[PDB]
Amino acid sequence: AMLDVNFFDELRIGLATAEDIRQWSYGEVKKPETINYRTLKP
Amino acid sequence: RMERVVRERMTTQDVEAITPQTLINIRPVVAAIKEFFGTSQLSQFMDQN
Amino acid sequence: LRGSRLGAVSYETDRNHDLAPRQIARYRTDNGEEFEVPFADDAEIPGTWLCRNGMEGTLIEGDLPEPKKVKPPRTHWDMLLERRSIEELEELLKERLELIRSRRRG
Amino acid sequence: ASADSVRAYLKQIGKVALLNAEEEVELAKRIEAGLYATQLMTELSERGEKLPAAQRRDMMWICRDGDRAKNHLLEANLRLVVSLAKRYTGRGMAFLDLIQEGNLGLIRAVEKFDYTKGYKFSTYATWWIRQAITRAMADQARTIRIPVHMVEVINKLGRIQRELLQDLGREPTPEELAKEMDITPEKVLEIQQYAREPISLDQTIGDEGDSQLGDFIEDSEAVVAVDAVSFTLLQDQLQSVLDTLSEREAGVVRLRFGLTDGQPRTLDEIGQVYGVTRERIRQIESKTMSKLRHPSRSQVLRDYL
Amino acid sequence: NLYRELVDRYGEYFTGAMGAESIQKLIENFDIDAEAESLRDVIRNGKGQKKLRALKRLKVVAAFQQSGNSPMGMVLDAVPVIPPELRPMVQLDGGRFATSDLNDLYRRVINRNNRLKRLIDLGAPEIIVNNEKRMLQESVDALFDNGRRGRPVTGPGNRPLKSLSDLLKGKQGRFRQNLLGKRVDYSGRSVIVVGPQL
Amino acid sequence: RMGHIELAAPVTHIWYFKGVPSRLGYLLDLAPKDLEKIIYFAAYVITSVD
Repeated sequence: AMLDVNFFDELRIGLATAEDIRQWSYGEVKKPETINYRTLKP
Repeated sequence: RMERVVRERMTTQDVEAITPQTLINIRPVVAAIKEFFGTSQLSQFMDQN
Repeated sequence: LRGSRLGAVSYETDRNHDLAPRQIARYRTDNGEEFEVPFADDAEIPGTWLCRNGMEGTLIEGDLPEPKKVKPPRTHWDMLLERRSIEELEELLKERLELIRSRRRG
Repeated sequence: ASADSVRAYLKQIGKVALLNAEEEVELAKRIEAGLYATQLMTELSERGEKLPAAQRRDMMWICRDGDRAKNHLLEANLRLVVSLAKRYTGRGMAFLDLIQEGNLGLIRAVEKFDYTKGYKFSTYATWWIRQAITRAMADQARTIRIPVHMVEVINKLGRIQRELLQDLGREPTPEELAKEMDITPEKVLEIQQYAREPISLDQTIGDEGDSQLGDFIEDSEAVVAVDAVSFTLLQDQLQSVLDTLSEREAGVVRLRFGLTDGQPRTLDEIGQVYGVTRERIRQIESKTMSKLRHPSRSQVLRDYL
Repeated sequence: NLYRELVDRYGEYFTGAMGAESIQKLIENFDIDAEAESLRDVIRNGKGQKKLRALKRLKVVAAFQQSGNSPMGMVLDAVPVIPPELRPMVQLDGGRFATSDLNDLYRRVINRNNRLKRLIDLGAPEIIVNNEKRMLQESVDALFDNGRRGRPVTGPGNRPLKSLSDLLKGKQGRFRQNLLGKRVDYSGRSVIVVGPQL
Repeated sequence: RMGHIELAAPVTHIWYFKGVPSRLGYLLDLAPKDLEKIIYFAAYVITSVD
């Protein structure tokens, strides 16, 4: 998870709903910008 | 490639004004020879031990 | 080749005890979801905030400090109205009006 | 297959018949009449009128007919968009994205428009569509976004260097290009440095497709293992040595160099929390430093530096 | 054209749409239960090709029924973005930056989504909006796999890009590579000689 | 930490649709080529009727 251990006992795949997606994200990217051209900061 | 470029430019260029100096682009030949001698499978460093 | 993502690294123990106390602030989004934003104590808490969802969210605490609306993007109406006058579009409107109503009465 | 969305689009836009200045005048008049009609409907909607049925119905007809004419003209000139956009492919953006941005420029050209000047639509629109395609190709082409003024001067440098490469035969020098463009050589160099295209970490550096550049890049920021443990040992040794100092001395050193919270306290704060004058703090500071410079407690910590 | 004439003369009595939202609705109005019972009936009483076609369909439908996963996962609304470090922008000394080619694909999708939003606000004719929705779909498909559903999306040197799938497929995916062998620290090698004394 | 993108219109996958066999194609009972005309904006669809 966010915090992990060596007690992992079941890896369960399954399609993800968008309801699960906008609760994973810690934000939202909206601009196609990588890094400033002059100062080289995000 | 040179011929292609030469003829395209010739068609665009106005007549009674142009010359092979203004037609020939020598970039393609240089590029080809360079990409051959460098960056090719069949031009290897002479192994000289 | 040797490269590295432009950045820096620190080597200090992550003391979990002696820190600067935080203060969780609530920021309701337009849909109404709550997104916790930990702030320090001596810290001017903003009324609005860009939340985790990505839409603007206001404090759950009652502030409502003015929407601060901006001027509208130039519209097609704006780009038309300058070159042409209202009364000038009037005659054209009446021409189309008579055209369509002549179709109607027919 | 028919997977080429280029075809899926061209065969679509080849449908609507192409128009002329006659139909253009009629269309523009209809569009303008409709926009005026909806403006007045909005005006009379507010605080306004219980409209007559025939009048209201047919002015709504005009309002919708204006949009019909607008869309008709847009469909008519999609072909023109393609004809103008074909010339900016082979580099940067892809053809389809360029067509969409040119379409946006065309919406702008038809929006911000006039017909009383008595000019065919393409004359004016061509300018807008070319501008829109160029704007897009400037902004949303290079990964690291470089703004448009810088982009235009980049293109001017590229043209000058290329043309003078052919003219001179030899590649131009930074001062030759600086004098030509009436700029400074360091600016020539800066622009050239900004023309560098980020290589891809995804490239088969080996002949067979197994060796990638990303697998040979030492990250010169990683934990050095020995450096971290060495820093821990330094912390311990320094703590012991400082504990050799007297209580006042240990306190002044720790506060002066922020060993207790990471905040470096200065002389006035230290004198305030001890209730003395800053001159006394500075004297205790100098005395303690000199004491630590003594080889007894110094040579232990020399190696860390 | 027929659809237009049908709507504007019969605007009531039905709803009909085009594209990913209409199929969202289709899945919304799809009942796995009833379809599954019908498929059981077919495989139980049908014969020949119908029974087998029901079988393969019967498989995936019950698969969704037993997972209780509501196939909506096929219509992908809000799309998640992989963490920045897994797609590094390393700067090789000299200023030459190094993308990871997932940056470029993500940028394509984001550009097309922004432009689609813009066109929707303007109210462009159905041609442009539908073309841009098509391009969104195409680029999302490209990012989740490049080379499927058409020719590969390429770049410099006409090299195909590296969609997320090409990081998790074939021989160069994680699932057939560094999850097999790992360079290890505290290691060395050397040429060997015979010791008839040990 | 991950992000997300709030799309302005819905979109579909490429794995559960085009990959043989079309899982969606079975699901909604349509052939793959037929759906490749519905989810790439080249054919309408009636959603309900009385």
